[PDB]
Amino acid sequence: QVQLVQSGAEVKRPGSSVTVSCKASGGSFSTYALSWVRQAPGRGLEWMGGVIPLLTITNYAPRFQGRITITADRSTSTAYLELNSLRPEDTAVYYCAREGTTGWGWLGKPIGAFAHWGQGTLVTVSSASTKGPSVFPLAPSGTAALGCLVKDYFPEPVTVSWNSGATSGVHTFPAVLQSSGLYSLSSVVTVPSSSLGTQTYICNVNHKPSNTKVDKKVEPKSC
Amino acid sequence: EIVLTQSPGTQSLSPGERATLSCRASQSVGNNKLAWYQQRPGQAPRLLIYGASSRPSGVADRFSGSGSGTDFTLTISRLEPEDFAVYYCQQYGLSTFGQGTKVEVKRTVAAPSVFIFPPSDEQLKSGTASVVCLLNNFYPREAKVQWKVDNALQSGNSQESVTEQDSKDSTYSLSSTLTLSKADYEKHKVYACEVTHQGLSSPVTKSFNRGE
Repeated sequence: QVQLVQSGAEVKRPGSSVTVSCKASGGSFSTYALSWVRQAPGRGLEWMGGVIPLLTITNYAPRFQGRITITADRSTSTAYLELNSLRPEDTAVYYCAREGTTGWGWLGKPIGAFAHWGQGTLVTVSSASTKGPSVFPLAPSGTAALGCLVKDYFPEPVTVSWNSGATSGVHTFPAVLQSSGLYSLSSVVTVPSSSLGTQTYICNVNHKPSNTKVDKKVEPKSC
Repeated sequence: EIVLTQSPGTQSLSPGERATLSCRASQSVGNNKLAWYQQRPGQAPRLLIYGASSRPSGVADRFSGSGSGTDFTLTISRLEPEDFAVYYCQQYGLSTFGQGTKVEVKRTVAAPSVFIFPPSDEQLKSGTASVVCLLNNFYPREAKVQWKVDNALQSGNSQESVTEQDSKDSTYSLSSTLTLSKADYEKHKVYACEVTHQGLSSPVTKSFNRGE
């Protein structure tokens, strides 16, 4: 089957330029339309533009006209998307998609709809600098809840686990973009109240982009 | 320009129900070039229908599509647990997308378990303070969280986030975080969060005393 593999995540500053690639492994590459669709966090899908690798024909969405360039590359079977003059609202996940085909294998007729998609590339556009997070414990006050607060980090994502992956009652909340330009999330868990003074709870925070690893023990706070 | 509007915004159904999603076009869609896509959180979209009514191989047959001109309908004959996601319709005869329709699991009303967390001392030695109000496992999604500092109403000083609908009990969880400087605290002493929800006959309020 046709498989699309995109480049890794990128972090850019306003005004700069970013280029995302899509390696099209399989089918034929030259005959079928490769389109780019982006998605801002918590928003819908937006079509940006497309290219047939041969020719090479390219259509752009009016909202991106002039600011955007989409390229083929038949030699490597790889599509390219370059967006310049970036701004904070360009922060989104960018997907590359190839249209589907019917009627014999890679010798088939195009349908128009995007039947094949990439895994997507997260592109953050900020004025902030890569920073490791500070992990402060949300100590517990039947069933009692406690957790860890992952505050002030850049950029996304951050991964939190409990007792090194050991899962029930775990709630890791989506990060929010603070006014400080950094991200902050909270991770809670519900555990029996009669286990809190005996049991060890350790939340494992991992921020790959800043190469940071913190394992914070949440124990009963006492006054 | 062709504009595509989807309906409803949120559809709440139980596993096994017939689902009908709508897509209205501002103007006539040439050669019925209308497509339906499905997307779950943290995943790429997935084609369900193309050419208004044609279904690709691999897509289950509970998914059907119909309509013409300006009115198109996606029909899921009998909802399965994995069908509960966000659905987008797309024109491709300039290509455009709909603003999306979420299909969530409709379950029994459940009141939120409200908790409140005091600023840790570790965060204090750096000189800022974050109070967190937790609403654990509740349904429906619409919930009001109101902060009170010495019985004084707050605004513009808190940010909240909601989890995706749980795969097991189908409930939501909310976390509202009110954060301020060590100047507005200790300049205040008792912290409290009041929660208003359908599962509550009356607004439930949780509180703690600073340093106590």
